[PDB]
Amino acid sequence: AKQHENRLEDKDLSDLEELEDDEDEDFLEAYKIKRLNEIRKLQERSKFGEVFHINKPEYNKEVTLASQGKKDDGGVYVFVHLSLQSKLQSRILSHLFQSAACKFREIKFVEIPANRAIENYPESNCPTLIVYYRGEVIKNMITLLELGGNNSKMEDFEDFMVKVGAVAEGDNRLIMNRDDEESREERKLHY
Amino acid sequence: QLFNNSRSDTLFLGGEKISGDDIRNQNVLATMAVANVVKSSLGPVGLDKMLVDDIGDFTVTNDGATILSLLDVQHPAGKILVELAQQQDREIGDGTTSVVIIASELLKRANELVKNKIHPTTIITGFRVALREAIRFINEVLSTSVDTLGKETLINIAKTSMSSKIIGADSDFFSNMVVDALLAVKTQNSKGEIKYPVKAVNVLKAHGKSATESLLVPGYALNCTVASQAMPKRIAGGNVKIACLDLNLQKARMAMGVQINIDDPEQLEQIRKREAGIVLERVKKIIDAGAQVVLTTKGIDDLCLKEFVEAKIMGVRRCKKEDLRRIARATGATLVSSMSNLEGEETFESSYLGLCDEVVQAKFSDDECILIKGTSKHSSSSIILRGANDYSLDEMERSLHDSLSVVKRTLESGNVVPGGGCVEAALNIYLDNFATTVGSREQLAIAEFAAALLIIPKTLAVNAAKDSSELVAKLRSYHAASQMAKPEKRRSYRNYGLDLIRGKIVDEIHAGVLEPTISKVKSLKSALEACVAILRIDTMITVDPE
Amino acid sequence: VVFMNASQERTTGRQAQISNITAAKAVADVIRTCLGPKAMLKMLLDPMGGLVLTNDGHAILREIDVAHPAAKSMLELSRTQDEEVGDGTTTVIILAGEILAQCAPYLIEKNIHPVIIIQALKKALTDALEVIKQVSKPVDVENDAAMKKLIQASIGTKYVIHWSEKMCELALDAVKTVRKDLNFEIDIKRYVRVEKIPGGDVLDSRVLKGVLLNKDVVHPKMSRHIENPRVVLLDCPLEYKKGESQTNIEIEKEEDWNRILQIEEEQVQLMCEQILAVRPTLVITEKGVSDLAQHYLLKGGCSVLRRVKKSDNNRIARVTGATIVNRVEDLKESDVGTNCGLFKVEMIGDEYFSFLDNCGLQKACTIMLRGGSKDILNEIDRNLQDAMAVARNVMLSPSLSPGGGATEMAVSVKLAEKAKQLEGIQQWPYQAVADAMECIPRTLIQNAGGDPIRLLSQLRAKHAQGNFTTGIDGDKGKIVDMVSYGIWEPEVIKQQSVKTAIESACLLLRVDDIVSGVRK
Amino acid sequence: DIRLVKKVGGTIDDTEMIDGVVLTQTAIKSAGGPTRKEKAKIGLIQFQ
Ligand SMILES: Nc1ncnc2c1ncn2[C@@H]1O[C@H](COP(=O)(O)OP(=O)(O)O)[C@@H](O)[C@H]1O
Ligand SMILES: Nc1ncnc2c1ncn2[C@@H]1O[C@H](COP(=O)(O)OP(=O)(O)O)[C@@H](O)[C@H]1O
Ligand SMILES: [Mg+2]
Ligand SMILES: [Mg+2]
Repeated sequence: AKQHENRLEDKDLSDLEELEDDEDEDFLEAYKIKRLNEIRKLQERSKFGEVFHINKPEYNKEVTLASQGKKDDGGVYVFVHLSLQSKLQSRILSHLFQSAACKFREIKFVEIPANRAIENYPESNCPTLIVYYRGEVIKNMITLLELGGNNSKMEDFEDFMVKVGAVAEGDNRLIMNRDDEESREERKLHY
Repeated sequence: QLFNNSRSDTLFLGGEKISGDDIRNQNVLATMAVANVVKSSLGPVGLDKMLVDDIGDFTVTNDGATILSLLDVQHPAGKILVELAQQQDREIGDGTTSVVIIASELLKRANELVKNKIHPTTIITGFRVALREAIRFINEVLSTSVDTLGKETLINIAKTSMSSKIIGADSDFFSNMVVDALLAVKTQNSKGEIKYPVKAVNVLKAHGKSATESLLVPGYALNCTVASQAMPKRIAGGNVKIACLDLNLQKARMAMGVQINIDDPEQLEQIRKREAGIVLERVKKIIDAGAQVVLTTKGIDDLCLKEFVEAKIMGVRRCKKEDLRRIARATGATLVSSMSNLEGEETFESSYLGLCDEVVQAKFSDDECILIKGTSKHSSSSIILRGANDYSLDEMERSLHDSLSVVKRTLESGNVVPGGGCVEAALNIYLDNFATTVGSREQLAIAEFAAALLIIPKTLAVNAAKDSSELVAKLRSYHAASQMAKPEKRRSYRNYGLDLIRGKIVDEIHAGVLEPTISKVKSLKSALEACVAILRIDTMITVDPE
Repeated sequence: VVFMNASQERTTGRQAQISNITAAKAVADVIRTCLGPKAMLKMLLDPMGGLVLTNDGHAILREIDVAHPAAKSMLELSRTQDEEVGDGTTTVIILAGEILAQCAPYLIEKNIHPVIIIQALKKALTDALEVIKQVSKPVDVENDAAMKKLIQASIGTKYVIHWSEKMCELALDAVKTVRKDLNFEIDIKRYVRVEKIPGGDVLDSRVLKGVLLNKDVVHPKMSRHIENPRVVLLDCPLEYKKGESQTNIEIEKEEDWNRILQIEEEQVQLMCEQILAVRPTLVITEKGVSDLAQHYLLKGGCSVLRRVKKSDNNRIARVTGATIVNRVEDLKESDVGTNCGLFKVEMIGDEYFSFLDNCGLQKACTIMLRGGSKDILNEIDRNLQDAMAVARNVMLSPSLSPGGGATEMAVSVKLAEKAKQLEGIQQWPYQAVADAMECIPRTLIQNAGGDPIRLLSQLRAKHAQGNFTTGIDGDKGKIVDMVSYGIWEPEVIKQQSVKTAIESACLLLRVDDIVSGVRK
Repeated sequence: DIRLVKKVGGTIDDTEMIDGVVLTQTAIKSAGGPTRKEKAKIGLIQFQ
């Protein structure tokens, strides 16, 4: 049953063209128009793409209004970062935000100093990662010992975005699914 | 053993509590339970075993190094023997089956001394004085490495390591192979100290004719496939240049920082061209150098393959880091991580290229291997093992890998001793007279230490399915006269052991079996240090997981 | 306090060997009737659902998952025999089973050690290769009439013996095409292509020296019949290649966006103009082709075919002599293929097929097999792999031996006499090797429907007179010499059989304990 | 000032006081140019 679904489900618009000579045109082009429409929706939703270094008055808008988006429940995920330059984990998490911002343009990446965020919040507690969605806090994450701590990598951060429902599991942009071209080249030769 | 003890009676521990001689008995049965699988694998008469992973996959193994590593034991007293088998494989590389049997019997034979109200501190002291007395006796009984006009030694050393294997019958053919291999891959370091890097030779898992017709390669054999099929497979002629690169040769982006942002769209195509051109400028100068064969750690894109196919260059992708150092070391090249120099300019010099006589790609049963032979600067070697399947060759791979470690030690240290339980039986006669001299309670510790050493020649006869006491009694009779030899050679009744294929006591020097003395030294200390670790434990405290 | 998560219990002693030897006998019983010309066929139900109708030993064993680990050493022998030669796979399994079956009542009865048996098999294997060298002889390799009957030997067991006159010419022309001069025969099966076309008739076939593609031209104006085609292989896509650097162009003026799409047309225009610098007539590319690039190639008549596999491009290169070049700037007249002809696209309703034909000694071809079902196409395709597999060894070495149980009987008659001289303890297992070679002649006789007790009894007296070429016919069961009929095989098949059978017995005889539960 | 470096291997009898400062980490061996140094000047880099 899955062998028929893998022709369309496991191929993007660039990979669907492989089956142009083999499979029927009406079977293939019917799905390419569907996948082409999905690509256009992501382009319209790409309202972001760099870290929004904000300040508090604005928090009451950027962090929360955005989380409502269109309010068609067009919700928008907003990853906040209570930065603290003295901590080593904070500078690591700041690099992950800019790296993920260039890839996931639909998700908003927010950064602010932790001293300016909350009155007398413990310095030890931050680096603090908050995830808003439709005005509600989906995840109040604590320091990155859960995500490896000092040895945190880009692969661990992208895996966390899939757990909170920010990115699909089978997304082609994730490093887990984005296999290298040399990897797929060896598979075709050994097939 | 009988029943479970009371669980924390007025002690208030979350886990289990046990004490007394019950846990001391459980450690003996624990060391004997893991040692029974090692018993049948000892000596040439031992048989192999197979471990199933509950997924269909299985592997045949004789040595207890990887068997105990695969057997996941939860009792921590058995883990020390598991790590002892892995420890002995790293340093010596041979005798992993013997330390488990020796360490288990030293604890088993010492279990009788526990209930005699002999303290373990006195028992290990009697074992340790027996140890250093045994090491000096081993240092006295060792023999020189000449023995005749010719060498006549290294062929016999391989038979001891090659025994108890599937290819023990073919050891006569493989004995010349291993000695010719390690004499080719020698090196120089520390101003005159010769070294022999183990695993430097390439052990290929080939299928075909037989283990008897395994051809020894006079050079290194690289196990990798060709990139394109339209390339030349065979390259003849002398002075074939070898290029060893590691930099990234496929098309890759600019660094993280660089973001190409363009305002005048006219140069948008030009920046695309130079990114495609800057990677081909590196390939242009290699063709100017004239490297017939080039090897790369990373991939090779199709933009580079067209230049190698046109200029008849052998480009091979998907090399590994540890291999290319041996290619550059053998062929005379140097490892090139990037093309640059102290000056600001970028170029490639001909001195970085190696030299070899012939390079031929061969295929045998879906195994493409590039045969590089005739290295001018330094020789190299590789062994193409052939058998039934991959899992049978894993035993042959471990058989060859252990053979290199044994032949490594006899060249690093020329002192050797005969096999067949000779030194194990000789120490008993030496320690019995020494046990009476010391007098007090350590006599039983030294005596039972000597009785535990006899288990090595006894296990050879038990696994042979023959009468063991007659061979042990005859071996005891000859060694008993060795201490009372009455020197004036006529110092006979020494250097004898068991001959299992015929069931007689003959001279091991003429039979052609030897072993280096350093293996006996490290095995005895590592076996006794493991025995010290188990004897000194009194009570266990197992905490359940939260 | 189990002490072992992986089989704390053990099955040791002789009972483990009964399970081992009995399992080695069971794998031979399911393919005992798969030998000789009157052999039957088998069917396998894989879990994926793709059925296959097989009689070769290698296809039977590889598609059967076995839970017994000791048996799996026997399953892999046909895999080893397949990749080495590709013929004689069934004889290795039954011979290894008879060696293990004959060597069974010696540890139970005589209590002889296994390592003594290991020495006995090596001396028997040394004498087995000696007498096979004496029984073998050379023949002329260049005689095409002689090569037909040798290919017909392995074909006689399979279904296509009825078309043996066509199959010999089908395989002999193919193996000679890929053959070249330089182990003196370095040609490989990977260069030989075999395309399976359902439908047609197996009698109508021919060896076309080319590469059969399974797709249509991309544009309808292109002519499907070219007299003097010119092949040019390419790896770059005719589409616009997207840069892996990710660039953002910010457009603030107005003519920049129009100039970008004009530069896109100008790049494809300049790229197609460089293709026409050497004025080709047939272009091949392994990647996509944009519709913009199709129009500019109409003026030159450059027929393009897209999404061609990487292995097919190499096979196109060896036939036409074209060089695979990625970039379009490095096209020269030498890069353009030559000495090609008869480019024609035959219309078939299933799929479009395009032929090629010739007028750097490496060559290739494509055998177009016609049949009645996809499953029997795999049968005839595997017979082609067996048809060329028997032909390689006669070309590699000129040595050649008889078959049909005669060469195995010659080992037993010599080996029994050697045991008679052997004199000792190793002579008991040395006699088992001489008795182990009797299963093959016996198997052939049993399948044929004869009485093996009296047919083999007179065969012992016949070989005692001093002849070796006397075998057993598979149809009626005579003791006639094989010189009249012409049953001959290479020497490499029988050498690999006795070697793999002895080496497999040494692996399995030295097992005494069985354990599981590791979960690596 | 008295650092106890734990290295798995060998025996306890081989334990002895090293005259200089023993380093626990191994070399990189990415290039592998030098093998053995004599009369070397040691520097401590804190930047990257
Ligand atoms: N041919 C032989 N004759 C007598 N004893 C032997 C022979 N070969 C090996 N041994 C004995 O077997 C013991 C261990 O053999 P070893 O090669 O370490 O087995 P493994 O390879 O399984 O570890 C040695 O102490 C040696 O005395
Ligand atoms: N008509 C026949 N008469 C006598 N012997 C035959 C006949 N057909 C086949 N044989 C024998 O049976 C054997 C079958 O070989 P083949 O089918 O190619 O592989 P396998 O031996 O593995 O089945 C041949 O070696 C041949 O000697
Ligand atoms: Mg050994
Ligand atoms: Mg066959």
